[PDB]
Amino acid sequence: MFNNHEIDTILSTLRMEADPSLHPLFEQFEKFYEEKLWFQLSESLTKFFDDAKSTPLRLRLYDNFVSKFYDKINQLSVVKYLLASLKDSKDFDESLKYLDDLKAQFQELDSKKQRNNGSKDHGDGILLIDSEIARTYLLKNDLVKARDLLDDLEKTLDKKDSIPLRITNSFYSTNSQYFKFKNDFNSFYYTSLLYLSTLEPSTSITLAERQQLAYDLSISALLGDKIYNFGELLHHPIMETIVNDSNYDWLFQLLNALTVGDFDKFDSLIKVQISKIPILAQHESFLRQKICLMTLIETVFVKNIRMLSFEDISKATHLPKDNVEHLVMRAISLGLLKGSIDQVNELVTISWVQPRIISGDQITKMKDRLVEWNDQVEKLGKKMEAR
Amino acid sequence: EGKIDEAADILCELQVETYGSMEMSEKIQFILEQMELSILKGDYSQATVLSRKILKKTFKNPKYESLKLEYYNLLVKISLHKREYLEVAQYLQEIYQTDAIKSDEAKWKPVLSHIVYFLVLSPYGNLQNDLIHKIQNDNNLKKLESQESLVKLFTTNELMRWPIVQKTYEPVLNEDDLAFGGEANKHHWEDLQKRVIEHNLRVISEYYSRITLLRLNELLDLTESQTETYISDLVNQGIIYAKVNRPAKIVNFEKPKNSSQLLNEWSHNVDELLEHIETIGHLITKEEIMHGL
Repeated sequence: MFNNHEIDTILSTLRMEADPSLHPLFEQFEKFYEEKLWFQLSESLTKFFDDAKSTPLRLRLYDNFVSKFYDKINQLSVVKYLLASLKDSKDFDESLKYLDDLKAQFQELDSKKQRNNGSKDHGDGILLIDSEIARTYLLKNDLVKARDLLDDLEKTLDKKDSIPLRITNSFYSTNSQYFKFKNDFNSFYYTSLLYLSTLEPSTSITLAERQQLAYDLSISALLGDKIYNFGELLHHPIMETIVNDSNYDWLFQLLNALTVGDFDKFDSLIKVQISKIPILAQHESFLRQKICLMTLIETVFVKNIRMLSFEDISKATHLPKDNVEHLVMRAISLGLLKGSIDQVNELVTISWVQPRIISGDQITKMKDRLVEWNDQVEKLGKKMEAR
Repeated sequence: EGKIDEAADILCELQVETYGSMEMSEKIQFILEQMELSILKGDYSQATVLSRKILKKTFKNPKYESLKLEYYNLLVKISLHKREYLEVAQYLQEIYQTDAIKSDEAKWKPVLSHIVYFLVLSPYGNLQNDLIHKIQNDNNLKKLESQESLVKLFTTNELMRWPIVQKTYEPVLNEDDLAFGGEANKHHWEDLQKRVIEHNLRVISEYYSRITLLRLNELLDLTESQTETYISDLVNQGIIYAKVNRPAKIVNFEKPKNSSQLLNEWSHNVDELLEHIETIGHLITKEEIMHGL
């Protein structure tokens, strides 16, 4: 189809007259790489919709068009696209070769004009090298090499104003990858949440990126937790128009599985092997206590008091008498509790202090509690008033 | 020949006369020979005096990494007759710095590992934290990662942990002769055992307000007679206190027991209600405006 030659050439002409800038072997060459329903460029503003969507062997030609692009448009666009396009295009060997080309200079010093970070804006000359050396180096090589790359990535985050945000993006994606690379689905769940949180409200997104993040969140959320296993994912976008692909049924399957507490349901939650991890082997006890704790916390007394029967914690969790003894024993260690449960008197007498789930039955519960708090105050006031 | 006394007598006169002159290397050397002979006799106290003197000497000298190592080899041996983990731990700490600048990670990693593991036998966990916190001790190194995981494991301990530890590791549980003089395999078991037993009581006090003794004897996996004793020694030392109600077979860990606590707890409770009323006040006012809008 003509649309890559058509859009690139007309816009290329529009934003500068002609002077070594039209490029007929560029116009044909890009034409050759992508004339399908995906295009390899769409010039200037168009570079925010079409830029490399297949392996971009046009690369050496584009280096001479980076050497035109500034006066065809702006600041941001140059630093925004051409580092990410190789990375999404799965051009790992090529990404490194372009990082040798660019290294740290593209118009610094008495060219002036404030510098941001790449993959959104025109960056820090140094910050491109630093961020992407970590992104590439992690994928390639070991965890000990990774801890070392993260410490440098940490130095560069610290060393700046927070203003362009692009650098912070670099930090979360980089850091999330180490927790993927090991086993650390709980640490990864926190990092992926942060990555999505500073990704979505400013756009700049790519279908490849949102595919990793939603699927990666779904595996990490089964694989580890600390707060509660699905209430937070109903105030926590798992598929609210981030992307719906890769069988997000699993999130809803998890809540049904958490309640029943069937083993059959755990295999039929995702698929056999990926349900187990090996993550879930430690996980099921932690996950297990989470469902029990929340369900009781709302229900037992409208006020919220730190009195629980040991028996009704067993009955609700659906576990034998020794087992619950061990599980609770771990659970006090984890905190969000304290005040001192008496393991004789059979009094689970630990203090009320934890967060309460969702805006739903939080609100029902709040009304009941409000009428009571108010009524109590009003009596004291009345009596005083009168005398 | 076996004339230990005779060789020492001639070595003792020599070193004293030489002192303060004739090379720093040469003098430190005589002191190592001397301690080696001293330890066999029973002359640990003579060995401690020699130790004070050499320690000043190694400090004076610039470029003394060999000298410091040699002192370390002597030092641990004397501590083996006595039994202080603090002596060995501290002088090794000063050897850490010297090992980063001068030497490879090959010299440094067995020493680091031995030091922390020495502290693991050592019965009070309050030293252990200090050594683990370390900036290049919390990042990487395989042995580093093995020790830190043990450091988390103690926090959580319910003392079904100890055979788990005993089986799982065998190097990093029997490893010696690499920055220390060694110690029996059987001695590592003795020490580890005492250390865990104490730490189970130590957590148990915080986490649970009461436990019965029958449950507690099962948790330590232990005979009542011994449990009563392990507990008795601890409470008496005053790292912690607990109290036993013998005819119930209940161990109180106690709870708040004084008015001074209760007055301050109350004035806290007020302080939290107050703060809620102001946060709620501005918060609600905000909610209102954007209903408007």
